[PDB]
Amino acid sequence: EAPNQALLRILKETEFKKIKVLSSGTVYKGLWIPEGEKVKIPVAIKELEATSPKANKEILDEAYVMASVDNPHVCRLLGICLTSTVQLIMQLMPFGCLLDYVREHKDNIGSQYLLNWCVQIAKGMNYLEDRRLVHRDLAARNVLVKTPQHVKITDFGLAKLLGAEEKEYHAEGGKVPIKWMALESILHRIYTHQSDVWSYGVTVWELMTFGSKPYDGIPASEISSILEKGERLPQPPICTIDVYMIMVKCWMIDADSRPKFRELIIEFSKMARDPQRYLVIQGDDMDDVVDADEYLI
Amino acid sequence: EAPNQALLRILKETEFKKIKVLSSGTVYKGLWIPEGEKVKIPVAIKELEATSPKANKEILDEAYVMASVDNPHVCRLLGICLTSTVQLIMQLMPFGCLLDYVREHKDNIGSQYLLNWCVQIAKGMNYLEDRRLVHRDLAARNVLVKTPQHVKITDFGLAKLLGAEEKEYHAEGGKVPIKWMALESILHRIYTHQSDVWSYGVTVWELMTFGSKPYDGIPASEISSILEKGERLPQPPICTIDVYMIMVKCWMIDADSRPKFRELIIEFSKMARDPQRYLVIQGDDMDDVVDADEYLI
Ligand SMILES: Nc1ncnc2c1ncn2[C@@H]1O[C@H](COP(=O)(O)OP(=O)(O)NP(=O)(O)O)[C@@H](O)[C@H]1O
Ligand SMILES: Nc1ncnc2c1ncn2[C@@H]1O[C@H](COP(=O)(O)OP(=O)(O)NP(=O)(O)O)[C@@H](O)[C@H]1O
Repeated sequence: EAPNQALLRILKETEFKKIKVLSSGTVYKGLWIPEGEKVKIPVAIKELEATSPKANKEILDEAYVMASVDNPHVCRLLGICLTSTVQLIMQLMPFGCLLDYVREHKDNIGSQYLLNWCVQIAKGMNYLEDRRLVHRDLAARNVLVKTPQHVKITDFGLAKLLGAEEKEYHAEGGKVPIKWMALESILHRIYTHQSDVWSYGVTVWELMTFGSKPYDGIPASEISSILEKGERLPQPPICTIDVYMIMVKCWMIDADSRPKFRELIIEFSKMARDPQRYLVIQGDDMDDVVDADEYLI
Repeated sequence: EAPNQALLRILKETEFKKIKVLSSGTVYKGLWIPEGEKVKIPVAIKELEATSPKANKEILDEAYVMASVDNPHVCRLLGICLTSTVQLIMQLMPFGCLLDYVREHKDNIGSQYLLNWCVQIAKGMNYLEDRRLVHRDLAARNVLVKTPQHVKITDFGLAKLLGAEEKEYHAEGGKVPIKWMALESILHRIYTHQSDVWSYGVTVWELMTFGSKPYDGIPASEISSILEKGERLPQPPICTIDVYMIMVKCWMIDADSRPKFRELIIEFSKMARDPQRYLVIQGDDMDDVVDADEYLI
């Protein structure tokens, strides 16, 4: 119901430079140098290839959602460039997605890091709930790493802002990641902040298992059935009953019985105060470079 | 021009407990335990004594401003309690005001800390500028320490929100700290975000001198004259010309020539990247406790 006065910055092609590829849709690492600004901002540039009115339609919708959010735990969209193919310019997250990061650094990841990430993600998600936004694609692959102590939620490709009175969202078609979906979503294509909570649970499970694939080797087709019998992801070896209990609660069939993001922040913060009691792990020129987080135009 | 939909929480006397005195106006350290919430939030309680309709008028105005701000670098007001004397309930800042903190720890304060504080304060101030709010009392004594790596701006007792079209604020009477005021303020009682910048400068100078008193031993009466001749605070021994130049620019007579908070964030962030190049310093049961920063009701 309130007016979205967010600003959409249009960037000049000549203002930034692509330094190297980060993926191939294609994403580049590069630098944005606002003319006459005297700063160099590290960025990720997502361009996309053979122009399709359908594909341009999608990225503009993602740009719209990203331009409308502003929280320390949500990815910052710097602007867009209107070249043949529209490119999204974001803040560079040096360490990549969190799923790959826990896989690559298992042996160096302590309980303090795991719990802090859980807290940060819950803060980002609580913020989106406040903005009446439903992510619909929360997963460890969609959380990025600015620094090991600072992650942010990303990928607003499925995100849906809700209407003033719209309590839930009814999708129609389209492939949504099945292993991260609430049961009400799979069966009735219904999405809510509470279904994001369910995905929060899987995401935490992915982290606690250091990057394991949920329901590994189980046809997505069967998933709906497995969850109906009452089966759920198993307790990660490093998890105390306290942590697993939280995950399980995010997987309750009754959406309203699952925890609220604001509560997940409180619980995980408490545990983050004494990490070892909750997770048991063995061994526990760039002169003018300025991070986008410090560049407020 | 936009509606301030901030929420004002009214707290029950029985919900929190005063643990000890922090000052004597009187401020106590204590714990807030929202009934049936299962959390304990460390807080500062400011009560004030012999009820005066004039004094209650003032604190409610401070409560109003504090309830309307929400930024990581601005003090969080949890709520108020309507007892004989109205008490403001804030987040406890364990380490006290920054002025006393730099005085007490001179020998342990490195360049990295100094510059990071400068950045944080500029972020808090930039945020207030966005909220069209003029602090009017920025000083090292009015910046609090949550942790040595995290400070927040406080004391909204003089703060003034501006009208949709009100470009500046014309005070009438009242004692405002002279040694931290812009020249246009002292001479014409005019205040703006740009006059807050001037006070930002003095604040940075207080930090760089580890808590020295500005214009020490100089009758406040004379100040207006000194500043007119062109005199300003001296270059702190640890400051490179780069840092001092910034301070001096905040003390330009032409308000519009002084830097903007958004710029101060950029400059100090750059310096914070290689602290030693800019400041030269020799040697460079509480189970359910939850910080207010993690308690979002
Ligand atoms: N801001 C960023 N900084 C650094 N890396 C990023 C950033 N955004 C995305 N990436 C990475 O770029 C690659 C593609 O990201 P993305 O646009 O989410 O597509 P995807 O979900 O990874 N795969 P797909 O959906 O098939 O295109 C992945 O390695 C992302 O983690
Ligand atoms: N949230 C807080 N946490 C911890 N200490 C605080 C907090 N708020 C204020 N204080 C301290 O309580 C004392 C009084 O603060 P304050 O209400 O700003 O009055 P003051 O400016 O210090 N002196 P005065 O204006 O004469 O009452 C000082 O030590 C403050 O630093």
